[PDB]
Amino acid sequence: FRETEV
Amino acid sequence: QKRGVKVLKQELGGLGISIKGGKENKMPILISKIFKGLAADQTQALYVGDAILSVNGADLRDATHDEAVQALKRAGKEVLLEVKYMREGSAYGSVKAYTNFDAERDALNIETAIKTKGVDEVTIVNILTNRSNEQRQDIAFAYQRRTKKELASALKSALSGHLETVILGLLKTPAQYDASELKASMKGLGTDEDSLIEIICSRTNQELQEINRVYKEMYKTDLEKDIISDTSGDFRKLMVALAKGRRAEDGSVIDYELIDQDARDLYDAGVKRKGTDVPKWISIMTERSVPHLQKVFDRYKSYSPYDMLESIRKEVKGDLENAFLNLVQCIQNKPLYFADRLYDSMKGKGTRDKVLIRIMVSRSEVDMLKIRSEFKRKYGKSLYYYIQQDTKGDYQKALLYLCGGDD
Ligand SMILES: [Ca+2]
Ligand SMILES: [Ca+2]
Ligand SMILES: [Ca+2]
Ligand SMILES: [Ca+2]
Ligand SMILES: [Ca+2]
Repeated sequence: FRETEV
Repeated sequence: QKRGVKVLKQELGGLGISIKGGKENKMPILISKIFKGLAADQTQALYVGDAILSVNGADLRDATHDEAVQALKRAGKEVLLEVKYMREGSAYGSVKAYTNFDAERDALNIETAIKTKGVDEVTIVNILTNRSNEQRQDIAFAYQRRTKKELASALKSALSGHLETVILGLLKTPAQYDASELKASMKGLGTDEDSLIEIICSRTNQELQEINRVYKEMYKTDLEKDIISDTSGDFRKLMVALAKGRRAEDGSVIDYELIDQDARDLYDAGVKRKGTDVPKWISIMTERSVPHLQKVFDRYKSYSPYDMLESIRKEVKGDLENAFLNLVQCIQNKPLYFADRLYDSMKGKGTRDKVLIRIMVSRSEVDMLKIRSEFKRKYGKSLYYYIQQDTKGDYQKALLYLCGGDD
């Protein structure tokens, strides 16, 4: 579930 | 295959993606989302499920999540990404993913086709049978986002006949479809043994493991318990054993010694004695790996004057015989097994539509291309050709699309 926007 | 994509960062959204993973979670750096209308979406060379291996030279194969974030965030406007699709699939399915996929657009076009005077089945079929199964899941989500109604129920009201069966089948996930086909085979005053045997004998460990989990979510009961309720005798023992999906995994070493002993034990328990040691047959044929049992069946012919299939016809009868005959065919040549079942469903008067539909839906993304090779080689003409003669209308067209083409 670990979700980072780049 | 590793490939390279050049993204030009925009000040809004940067790359325009989300990522998951990292060596902290035993996962690579995978593209989680691709934001509509942003930098990565405009390249149209990136897909969800892609693993980012490098960014402007900086390796990311053993990078933590934060390490990958800092690397992607600190890169300049001109970004070169080394990307490889790490999502598993099958190269021998007939239905491939559509290359111009817009779930919202397909959802709207289907809604208009449902509400078009007389129902436009042609566009419903031409969309749904030309999308992958997970693309159909996205269309279903977008349909419920737009109309606030379930796509499956909306199509169930617009369609009828064998076309409704095909379309509603395509919408379910593979586990959901197998789970509901198994339930439909045991529900009612009887058991559709042929349908239960076809699914249980042909699915792999991984497929059965998901079926068992999904079957309990959908029906609040264990598949094994429903099997025990609808079957009896050795047939129950064989079905329960296979449905467990805990067959040994194909290892790297060939156990020649066990290959010979299994072949002897199959012979000793069957045509050498009077009667049959059915437990010995169930144990060997459900627990050994498939590559092992293929060699056992060739070694069996060294001891027996009849092959494994012929021996089954001499030893057992009824549903137990049918189960073993199906199981051995799936062990020996699974695509040929489905080619033969497809032939039987159409060769004679009328059509065994429930069988024809189930195979065309469930194997369309697994091994339909291998089924078609076996079919063409054995029967001389293509599966496509036999579907043409046996079905008509939009129903035929949908099956032809799931077939994928001629030969
Ligand atoms: Ca119509
Ligand atoms: Ca209907
Ligand atoms: Ca029943
Ligand atoms: Ca015997
Ligand atoms: Ca026919």
